[PDB]
Amino acid sequence: PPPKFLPSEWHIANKNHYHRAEAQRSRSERLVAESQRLVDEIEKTTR
Amino acid sequence: EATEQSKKAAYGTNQVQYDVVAQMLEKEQAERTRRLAKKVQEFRE
Amino acid sequence: LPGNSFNRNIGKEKFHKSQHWGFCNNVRMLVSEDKPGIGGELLLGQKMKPKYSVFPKEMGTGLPSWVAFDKQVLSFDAYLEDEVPDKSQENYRIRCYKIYFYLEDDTIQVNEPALKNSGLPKGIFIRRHRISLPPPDEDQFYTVYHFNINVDIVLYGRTFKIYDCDTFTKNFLKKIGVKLNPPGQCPEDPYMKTRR
Amino acid sequence: QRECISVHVGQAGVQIGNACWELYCLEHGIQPDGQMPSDDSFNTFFSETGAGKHVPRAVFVDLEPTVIDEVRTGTYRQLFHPEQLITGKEDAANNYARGHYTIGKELIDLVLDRIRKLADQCTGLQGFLIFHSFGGGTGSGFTSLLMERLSVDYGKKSKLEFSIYPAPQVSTAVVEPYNSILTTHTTLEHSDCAFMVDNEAIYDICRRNLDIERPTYTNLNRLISQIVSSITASLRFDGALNVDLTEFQTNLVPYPRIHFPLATYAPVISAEKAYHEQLSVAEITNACFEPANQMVKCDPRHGKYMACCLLYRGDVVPKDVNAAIAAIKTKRSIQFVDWCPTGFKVGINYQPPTVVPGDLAKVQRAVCMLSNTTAIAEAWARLDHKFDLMYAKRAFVHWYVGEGMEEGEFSEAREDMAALEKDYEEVGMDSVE
Amino acid sequence: MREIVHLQAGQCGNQIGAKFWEVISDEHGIDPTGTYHGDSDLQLERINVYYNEATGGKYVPRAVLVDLEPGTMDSVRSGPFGQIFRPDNFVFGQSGAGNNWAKGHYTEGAELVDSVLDVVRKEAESCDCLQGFQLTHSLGGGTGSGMGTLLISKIREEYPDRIMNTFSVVPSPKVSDTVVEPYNATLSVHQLVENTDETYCIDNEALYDICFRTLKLTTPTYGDLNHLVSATMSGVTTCLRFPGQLNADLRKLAVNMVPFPRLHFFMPGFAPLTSRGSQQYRALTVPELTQQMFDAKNMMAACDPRHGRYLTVAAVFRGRMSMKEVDEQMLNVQNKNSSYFVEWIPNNVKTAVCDIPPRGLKMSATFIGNSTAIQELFKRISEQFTAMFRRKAFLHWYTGEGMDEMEFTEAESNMNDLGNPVVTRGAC
Amino acid sequence: MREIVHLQAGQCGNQIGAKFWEVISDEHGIDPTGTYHGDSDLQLERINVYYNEATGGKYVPRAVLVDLEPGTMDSVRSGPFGQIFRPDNFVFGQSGAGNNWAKGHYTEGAELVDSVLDVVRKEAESCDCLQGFQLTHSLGGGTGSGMGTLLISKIREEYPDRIMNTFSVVPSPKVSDTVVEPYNATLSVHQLVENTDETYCIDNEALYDICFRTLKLTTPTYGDLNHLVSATMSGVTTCLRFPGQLNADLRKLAVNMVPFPRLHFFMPGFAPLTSRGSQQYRALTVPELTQQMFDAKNMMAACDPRHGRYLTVAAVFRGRMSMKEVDEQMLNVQNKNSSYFVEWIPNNVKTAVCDIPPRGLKMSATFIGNSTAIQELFKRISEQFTAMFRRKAFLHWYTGEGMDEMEFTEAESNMNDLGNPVVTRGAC
Amino acid sequence: VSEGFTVKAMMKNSVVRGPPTAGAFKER
Amino acid sequence: TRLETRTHRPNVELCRDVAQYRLIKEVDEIAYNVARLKETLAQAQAELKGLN
Ligand SMILES: Nc1nc2c(ncn2[C@@H]2O[C@H](COP(=O)(O)OP(=O)(O)OP(=O)(O)O)[C@@H](O)[C@H]2O)c(=O)[nH]1
Ligand SMILES: Nc1nc2c(ncn2[C@@H]2O[C@H](COP(=O)(O)OP(=O)(O)O)[C@@H](O)[C@H]2O)c(=O)[nH]1
Ligand SMILES: Nc1nc2c(ncn2[C@@H]2O[C@H](COP(=O)(O)OP(=O)(O)O)[C@@H](O)[C@H]2O)c(=O)[nH]1
Repeated sequence: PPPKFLPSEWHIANKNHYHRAEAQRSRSERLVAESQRLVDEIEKTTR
Repeated sequence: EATEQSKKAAYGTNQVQYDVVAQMLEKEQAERTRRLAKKVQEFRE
Repeated sequence: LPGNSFNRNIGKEKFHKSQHWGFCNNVRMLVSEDKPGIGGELLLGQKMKPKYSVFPKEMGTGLPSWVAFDKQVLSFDAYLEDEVPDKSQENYRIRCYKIYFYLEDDTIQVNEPALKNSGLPKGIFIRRHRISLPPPDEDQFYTVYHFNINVDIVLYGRTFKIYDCDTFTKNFLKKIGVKLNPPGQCPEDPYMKTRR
Repeated sequence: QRECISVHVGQAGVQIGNACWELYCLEHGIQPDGQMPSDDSFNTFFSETGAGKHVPRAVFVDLEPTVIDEVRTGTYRQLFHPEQLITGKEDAANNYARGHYTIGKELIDLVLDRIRKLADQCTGLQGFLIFHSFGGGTGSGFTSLLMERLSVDYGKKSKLEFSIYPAPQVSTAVVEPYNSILTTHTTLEHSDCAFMVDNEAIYDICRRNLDIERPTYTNLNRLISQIVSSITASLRFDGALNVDLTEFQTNLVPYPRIHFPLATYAPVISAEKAYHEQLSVAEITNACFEPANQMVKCDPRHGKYMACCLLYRGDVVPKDVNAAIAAIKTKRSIQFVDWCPTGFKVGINYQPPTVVPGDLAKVQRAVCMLSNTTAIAEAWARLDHKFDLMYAKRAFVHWYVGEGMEEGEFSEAREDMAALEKDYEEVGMDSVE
Repeated sequence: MREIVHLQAGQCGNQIGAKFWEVISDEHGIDPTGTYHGDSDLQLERINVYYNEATGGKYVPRAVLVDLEPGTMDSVRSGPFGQIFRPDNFVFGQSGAGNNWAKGHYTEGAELVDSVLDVVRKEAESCDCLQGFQLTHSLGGGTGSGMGTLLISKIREEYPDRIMNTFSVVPSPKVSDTVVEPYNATLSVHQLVENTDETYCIDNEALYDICFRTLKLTTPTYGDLNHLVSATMSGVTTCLRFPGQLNADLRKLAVNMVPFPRLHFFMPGFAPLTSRGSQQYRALTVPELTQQMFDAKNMMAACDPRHGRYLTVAAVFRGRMSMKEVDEQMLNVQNKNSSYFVEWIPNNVKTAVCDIPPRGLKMSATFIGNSTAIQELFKRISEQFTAMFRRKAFLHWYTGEGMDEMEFTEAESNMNDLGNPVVTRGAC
Repeated sequence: MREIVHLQAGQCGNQIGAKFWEVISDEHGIDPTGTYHGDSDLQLERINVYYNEATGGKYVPRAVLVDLEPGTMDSVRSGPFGQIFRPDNFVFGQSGAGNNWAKGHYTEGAELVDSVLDVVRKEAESCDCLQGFQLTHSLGGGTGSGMGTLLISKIREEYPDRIMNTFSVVPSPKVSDTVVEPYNATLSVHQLVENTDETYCIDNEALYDICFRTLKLTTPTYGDLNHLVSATMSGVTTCLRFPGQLNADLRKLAVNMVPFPRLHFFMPGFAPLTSRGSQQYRALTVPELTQQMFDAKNMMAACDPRHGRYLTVAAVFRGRMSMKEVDEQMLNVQNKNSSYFVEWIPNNVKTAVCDIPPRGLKMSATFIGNSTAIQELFKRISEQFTAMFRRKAFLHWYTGEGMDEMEFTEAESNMNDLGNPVVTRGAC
Repeated sequence: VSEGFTVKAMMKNSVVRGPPTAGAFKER
Repeated sequence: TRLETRTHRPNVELCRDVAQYRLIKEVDEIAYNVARLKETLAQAQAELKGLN
């Protein structure tokens, strides 16, 4: 069978999943803002 | 002779411009160092 | 303008030096060409960073690709066409191919599977090597991201049309996070239809 | 092309070394395990394997498990190659002899084999940075056997040694006097530039500057580590006037025998205090000459300097130095031997000193000086007297004469050491001609 | 078509020549990548003195980098103008000099000098009319003292009729950066006397005193110091790269400033230098330019010209200037300071003007001086050398590497002999 | 029309020819599929010298692939430009040479050679006016030695007046991969004497030296070594593949380079060779190309040309270039190094020029050299052969597969027989 | 003195070394 | 299309006016901006893979 884990590793794994999802979403909103900036800047400079 | 006067004028104005640029940039480096020191101080607290 | 005293100081805290000048095999060269300057800054010139694959935190224990990403390949199936008087059988073939992506060193391979009454050159179609991209951009290589269900992969002037991979490739690509396309069926070869 | 094999021989060597690597590993980003998280500067102290494991270029060596059996089950249990740490079974029991003529001839071969391996895996060795401990068996005996062999096998190749010289009033072992005179009698012709440090002085500095009124040994090694990070820096980081290992000799060791430079760091202030100090290039240069920041108990004002090597690191403009060194040269409490018209070997690496989460404060500028002051003679004198106070009533000699050494050496040793004593006095004498 | 091969030895030579190539690429219009983005065709007309042409129109410097330790090679590459240099011209070894003239002249320097000479010959026969070699090195220390003198000796034996220039950073009178630099300076000057045609003795403290008393900086860099060196380096070889009236190249300076073959040790000077406050208190003209030229604070060597009569002075001006002011000012200096110019050489001052001023400046001028006052530098080197060589300190590592007592004896005798013409010409 | 049939023997010849066909397909515009996607019509102007026509307007190489083991055929087919050959031409046998010249000449090679000559006959009859055959093989080892000599003998018997260009990989002194390399080379040079019209000796140690000292790589492979072979293999035959002033095909090179019928062993050379980092910093011209050809490091054989006088020299240039400069450089080489060229052949240098350069370059210059210095190679194989043959080790396979001791003795005596005239032409 | 086909050969008055003698007309 | 139409000017009238270099820099600027869009799109695609 898969190894019998410990109660310490359970909370650590849950917290690490929480942190990874949150960090991916943070970088995601960062690229959303940068995409808006790029589209607006290039539209104005083209005009 | 007027063009010559004008030429010297150009040269001198340009030299004074260089000097003022240098002085202002230095004032900047002066502030930069104070900040670096105060930032170092931040790591000591 | 550069005179005898016109300069600035820097506020950096990183001053690493890279050994851009060394020896290997008892001759004097540049050793490498892709090492940064002082502080890790890239020199004017060189601008490259991904190169090889950039695999996510799956098996991210620090072990390299040739240990953690051991004998696990990604399989695919494809087909092609051409016409030159020394064949398999007939016009308009759907010659089936098995494409493998070997993960330990980012290479690919194309192989010839078995057909019943078929006098093909049988075996290896493309030897294991790191095949470049179709050339708008002939300096990057094939990472794992340029592989999917029901796509066109250009290898050496041949557009392999990949339709169904296999179970391990579906699981691995689903883990890597690419949305796999719905599967398609290879059109039937007319001589295989007449033989079957 | 700039690589340096570091041999740590003895509890001290390992404990001092186990504090130099914490630093070398942060000064280069190499994580505890050995996988640089997420460029080639590490090639002076760390080798790169295929897996990407930045493996250290060292050979931690001791003749008793304990000491090294803690670097093999600590936070660095996966950085050191299991074969780099070469331990034994029975310690040399504070007997220079046992660790040179008895239990030493058992490990010397394997230690030398790993140094051969380490060497090949290098394109240009700058030298071997050793870390002994004049006092115990290994630190005395093994270090001697190494020096000798590490001098034949690998010739010229610098062998800069770092030694924990005995103290002027403390001292742990009773047989210390003997071991020390013996290791100098056998490593005065097979070294190159033996740097020196005494625990009493680093202890004092830790009370007069860091405020630690109860300093231990780890508050000490950390400083010896920042001293080495200075010596070996122009080979890893960038700077104006660089200084490679081969230069710390042809500039600090005047006459052959006088290869015993002292050592002293500069900004050893402690957070709170630095708030009230400017820590300028002169406020650190002058400090290096102060007869208290000296890391060896010896007032250098009661002697005469022979060659100073000021190696600055951080924000240090070419001038500040020139101006400061000139100011020291005008002072009457800093006299120099006549045969040293020029007495300064300056070096200016730019990397600001690193800060291990521990004690010494984060500094924007720092200097480490190496002085071959003649005031080290009072040390050799005291040491010789204690060796004499005991070698009279042939004390603790059965122990050494039993393991193998011939009593003759005990005498021969003090004999030659007296010549070194005379050497110091003479180099100071001037010439009315 | 006169061309110059550049050579740089040691850390000091490497950084000085790196700043020199930056400054001369700014002057000629070459970007860090090597392409030509200039402003006038006068930059491209004589670009074939320091830059070999290549395919694609990129210009590669005609420089050979020599250093026993490949650390400053990495520093030069990681600097701004590191991609401009030829990758084959970096000649380096797997050893260290250790500030030892023995280890830079009688050791691994000898197994590396063959590769250096091969690179030098490859850059010297890819030519049509060679003029000279120029070498940047430090007089005190390793490598540049040892490999510099050995490379000068080998090149002088192979090419006996070409100008040899050496910009040598001499040791200081006050603060030493190398404990054995009296030994290094004596052993290097003994070679430099009967090898080279021009020697520029440059002192770090003198460049620094120019940097603060004249420029009023507050935190200089050795980059700034090598910029002050490189200004004179470019100003000497400017009439062969740019037009003007009374052009003068290296040999036309040499014939005028070398009266006797051993007395070719010069004091460089470059002085349109205005400070951050006194630039706008300035009335920049030829007379005050000559004043800052002949003031004994803009010397780049720590040797006071008032202590000894000038043997020869030359000045290469740059800029559109009337020559009546130039001629009258040099005559006025020679007349109003009579006790500083010897009378058996009437008009011992060479004047040469170019028409293209240094970028940013309207009228500039370099200054080169052969004087009786070069004797103090050699005397300080001699007295520190005899104070060390007296007790035979710091010498066992020269004899162990394989030198002899008689080489030190001959070098000291040669330099004390050289002290005799440079006192007899001051005493007529 | 002139055309050449390309034969590959053994694994070494197969990989060399695979790299050669990659190079030729890239030069002539053929994709890995086979379809012409080119840029200029000069690629299709003379494509029927190596490529048979088809229906569909895409072309098939005239290459016969001979091997005694059925794995290297699969490797070549699995290569990038591998599915371009005639599948009929894939001749192979279910056996193993085992690096046995006896097993490559007197057994299973002798039963595969009938089918080999059948496909050779078909390819030669599907032709207009045959120029000849070029065989790629390794001189030492099995298959390509035994098969090589057997095919050359049978083809020379069948076609007596057609050229034979054999590129043979000679075993190296420093390194080796087959014990019986002296045996195989000694047994093979005898048939290479009276059969082949141009034999080009390529040494792996010389390829090592060129790839590390000149090209300055870090990890070079057999692909790169065979590419260095293939560049010369294409530059020899480019004159009848592309137009040009002063062209010279294989016979117009053979008459000018073979003064006596056995002295046809050459040292090939390719010399626009530059390290990757220094490729942009080059100033590629005719004198620089001449320097790099005649320099004694770009030789692809382990024979230093300074050890013997040149009998004949061939220089086949590519690229738009001035013929005056070519005559300049050849005259200058002959005049400056006059003792290294024979005096009873006035102007012993033959020159050809082609217009189209290789893609990615501006001017090319391939080099062919028949010199006295091949005596070192031939004697070296002779002492290695006598060292292994005096005690008669590794000989029972040859004697059991059907040889006799006098055959080995005749082979060594005939390599001495070939060594003698090379000596007597170098010493008048 | 120049050895062979090196850069030292093609420079003004550059004397070149001759090739070594060979075994023809020589006793064995 | 503007540059292709201005190519067909007569003998003397075919000139290097101020708008010609402005049009060349326009073409280069549009290429640069388009390439920055493709870089941002590739980053967004790889990030969508990570979010999946
Ligand atoms: N920083 C630091 N220094 C230490 C440490 N441990 C020991 N030292 C030094 O080591 C000296 C005593 O150790 P050694 O003389 O080397 O003992 P030994 O050579 O192992 O001899 P044995 O007693 O036979 O094992 C002390 O005087 C200290 O100066 C430590 O943990 N940290
Ligand atoms: N002007 C200038 N002088 C320098 C520079 N770097 C070093 N120096 C001088 O060079 C001397 C030491 O150089 P040295 O040790 O002899 O270099 P080496 O030739 O490699 O041994 C010091 O006294 C410095 O003053 C620089 O960048 N510019
Ligand atoms: N240039 C080149 N030489 C090769 C290659 N592969 C092998 N060789 C050489 O061929 C030699 C032996 O080949 P050989 O035994 O004759 O192969 P065989 O003909 O199949 O028996 C080795 O010493 C190799 O150095 C290659 O790909 N290119």
